[PDB]
Amino acid sequence: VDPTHFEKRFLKRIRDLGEGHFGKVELCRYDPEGDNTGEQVAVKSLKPHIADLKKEIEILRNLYHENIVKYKGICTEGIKLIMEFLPSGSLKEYLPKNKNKINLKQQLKYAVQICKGMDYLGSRQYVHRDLAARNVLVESEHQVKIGDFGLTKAIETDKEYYTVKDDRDSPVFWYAPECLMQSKFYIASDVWSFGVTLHELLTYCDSDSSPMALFLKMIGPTHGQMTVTRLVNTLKEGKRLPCPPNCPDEVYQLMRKCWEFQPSNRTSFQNLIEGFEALLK
Amino acid sequence: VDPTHFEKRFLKRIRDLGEGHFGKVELCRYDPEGDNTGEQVAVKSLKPESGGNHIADLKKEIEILRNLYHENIVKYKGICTEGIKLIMEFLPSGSLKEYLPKNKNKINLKQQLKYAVQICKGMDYLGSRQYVHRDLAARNVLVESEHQVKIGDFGLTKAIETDKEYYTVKDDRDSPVFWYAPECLMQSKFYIASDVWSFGVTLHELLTYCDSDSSPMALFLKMIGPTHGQMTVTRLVNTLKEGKRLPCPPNCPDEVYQLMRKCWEFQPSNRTSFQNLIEGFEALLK
Ligand SMILES: N#CC[C@]1(n2cc(C(N)=O)c(NC(=O)C3CC3)n2)CCN(Cc2ccc(-c3ccccc3)cc2)C[C@H]1F
Ligand SMILES: N#CC[C@]1(n2cc(C(N)=O)c(NC(=O)C3CC3)n2)CCN(Cc2ccc(-c3ccccc3)cc2)C[C@H]1F
Repeated sequence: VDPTHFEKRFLKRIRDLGEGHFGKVELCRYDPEGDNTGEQVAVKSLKPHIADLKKEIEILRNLYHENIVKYKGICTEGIKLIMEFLPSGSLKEYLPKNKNKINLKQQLKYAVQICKGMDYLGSRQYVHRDLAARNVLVESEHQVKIGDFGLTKAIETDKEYYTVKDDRDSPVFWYAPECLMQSKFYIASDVWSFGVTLHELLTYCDSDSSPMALFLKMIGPTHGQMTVTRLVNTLKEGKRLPCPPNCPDEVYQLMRKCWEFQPSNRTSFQNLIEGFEALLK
Repeated sequence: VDPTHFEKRFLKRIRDLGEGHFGKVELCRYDPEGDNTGEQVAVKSLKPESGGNHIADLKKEIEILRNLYHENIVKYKGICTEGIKLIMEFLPSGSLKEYLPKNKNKINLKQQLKYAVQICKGMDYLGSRQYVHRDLAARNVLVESEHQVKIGDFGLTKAIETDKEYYTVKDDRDSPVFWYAPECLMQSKFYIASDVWSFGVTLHELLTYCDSDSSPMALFLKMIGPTHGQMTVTRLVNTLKEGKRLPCPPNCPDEVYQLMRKCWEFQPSNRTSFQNLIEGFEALLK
């Protein structure tokens, strides 16, 4: 028996956790004993792309970090990715419900954990391209994990970026200028996405203060197919998301270094970890 | 009796000529005698909707066209008030988009260059009156006769303020991005030289007899990708930055293609003028 092989006949659907256009993530029970005592797992599968999900599987099987969601295995007929289930869900779900428990100190410790997960990923020569609050899972009050790698790409040795073609469905309000303007993704482009994710965490992921809501207030909600060129315009003019309410100026200044127009300027994840760790002393 | 006053009770709707998000142009017969001998007219009006004010903009459109008089600009006839309507002459040949694909055998390069000249004289007259058109495309160039075209729609036209070089726009929902200059796509600024860039695209259309498989949209999408959705425009700006342009139309002589390329200099300041284009074409026609 291979402990990473899940047989389809024992993988019982409970409900949907999420979807995109091409597939979904379901809560299942792997129940070989047929008595409802089996472990709960999160199962990623395609709608009736296959190559890309195989690639995603091979990336996560080989990532080992306490701030990256655990790979458990595969179900093969078509293929399914089996992951650990984190019943608290994402920061987008958990923060609005737990404001009274989660103070600034705990927000700064989630930020450090996200930076350590991201720095580990970058050390393996990967660019995530989708870092947002909806992709950061809560293991417990004290610990978060990056929970999805559906857009993750390898940077070739000697090169600094990966160029993307499949850019329909881009999370434009989290993207660095070089990503919007030229579809180039650097480690520095995840640093920019981390700054937006930090902004979300410090707003307790409220909908009315989302990066999208706030950017649309800046450029206009009408606009349509001109939305991204107007966004690049306002980033060009030097404008950024505003300081979250109640956020100390020195936390805001670490955030702002994620958002230097030029990738080569921007802070590293290691510098961010040292900046936050200084504020927690 | 005001001859520019059309009474609703005599304005008989025939069919739709065109539609936009907020309004339409319709073929009507103005038939006061009630025996179907009255004149056919093209009638611009708003869909019942309206709001962010379509009505104010349509009344501005009417005041712009009422006061334009040029043989290469469609004729104002009047208004109908009831939700106002803009009454214009009807040109049964329609736009270059309808007429050229049906008349390839009759319209040779000499006739194409004469049409180019007549659009440029129309446009030069509009720029002389301090207006920026912002929608110059073959679908907006009407055919009077095999020998004469007229600019037939002014729905986006704007006044450049005195002492100013451009107009900046805010409602850019529904922009004809494949006809737009870099300064238009990047910063929603519209110069006289922006209408020169749109003219170049319009010339390309005329030289391809408006075939749909050779349209500016069809050919740009083949360069950048028919995919892309919301990223289409930033990919287009990228393509233009890198110096790529619509290719020479089949059978187009290089000397005509060179006049078209001077329309498409990246900086507005480096583009040819309408009076330069007229001179260029007239040199080729001698
Ligand atoms: N991260 C995170 C968030 C997700 N998550 C994961 C868990 C978990 N492991 O416990 C979870 N836990 C809950 O919610 C607990 C409160 C109940 N949530 C995982 C992502 N999906 C979105 C999505 C869906 C499909 C595809 C896809 C599939 C195939 C091809 C191409 C794309 C991409 C992304 C959303 C969430 F399911
Ligand atoms: N030019 C030109 C082309 C048009 N045209 C005009 C004629 C004509 N005069 O004979 C015509 N003649 C034919 O076709 C002859 C073959 C049968 N065609 C005029 C433009 N519309 C498009 C359109 C429609 C509404 C609005 C609008 C309205 C209100 C608010 C906001 C927008 C904007 C643009 C398309 C054509 F009707």
